[PDB]
Amino acid sequence: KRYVTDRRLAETLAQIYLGHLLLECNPGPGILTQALLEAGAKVVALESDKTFIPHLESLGKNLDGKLRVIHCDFFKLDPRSGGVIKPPAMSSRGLFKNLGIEAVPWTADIPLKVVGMFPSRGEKRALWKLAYDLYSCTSIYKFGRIEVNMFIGEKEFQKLMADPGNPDLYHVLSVIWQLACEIKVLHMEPGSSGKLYLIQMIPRQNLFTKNLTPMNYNIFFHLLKHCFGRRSATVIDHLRSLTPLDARDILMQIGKQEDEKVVNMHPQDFKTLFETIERSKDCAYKWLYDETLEDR
Ligand SMILES: [Cl-]
Ligand SMILES: [Cl-]
Repeated sequence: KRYVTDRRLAETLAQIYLGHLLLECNPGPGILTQALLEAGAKVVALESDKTFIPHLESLGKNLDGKLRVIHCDFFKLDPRSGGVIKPPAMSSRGLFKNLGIEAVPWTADIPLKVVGMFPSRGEKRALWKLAYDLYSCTSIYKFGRIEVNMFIGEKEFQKLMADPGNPDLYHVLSVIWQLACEIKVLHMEPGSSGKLYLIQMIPRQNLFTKNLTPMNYNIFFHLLKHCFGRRSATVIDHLRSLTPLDARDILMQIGKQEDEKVVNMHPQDFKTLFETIERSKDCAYKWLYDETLEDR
């Protein structure tokens, strides 16, 4: 996987993350773990690979920093469907209970911070998994607006931050994550394998509204996947397969013309579109949701 192995980078990250409890994912050799402890951090190591645990546990006995090491793969917590039957893969409810982490309301301040690096070849998969957890307020997000800082490769970073201003890279996860979080680059590291961006993902206090909730976000995801399935088409073309309501009237309410294209819609335009349909009255039904669309 990806590991912080450069001492100078580790010292830089420690100042970023300190300047509250820290969950470090896949510390590996523990160069960042040691830098965090030297800097005075309180760290819980979630290490997926057992072979690194002896040295990590050696670090906590001898350094002036309370360290707890758990054999836990953060990216396998609370499988979206499955039986929780894997030693390294666990439930966040059981982990957070053992760690004494208490849930707080969505509106409250950040209870906890998670830091690490996305897997080099599972970035989209991980972003989808976290997005489902976030919008549903399950897994770690059952406990509040968890701050997540993750290194990501440049290609997926540029796609995540794209919008109508850069249409060629604009896709479903761009909308999902820009609505969910204010995303900021905390560091950029040039590695032999390509540029890595450390992005800070703090869930927005105002993500959820009267009409976008943890109970109906899946309909919103369906709208987005449907639209970006034919990204060059008009929004009205897609709406005719999404809602029985008058698609032209809907678009007018959000200030868009009939010929508006999917790729010209900003993330907030999609949110207002979804809320506008949800708002409508005297309707036996607002959506034609009858199919499961793949995560792309
Ligand atoms: Cl229509
Ligand atoms: Cl409905």
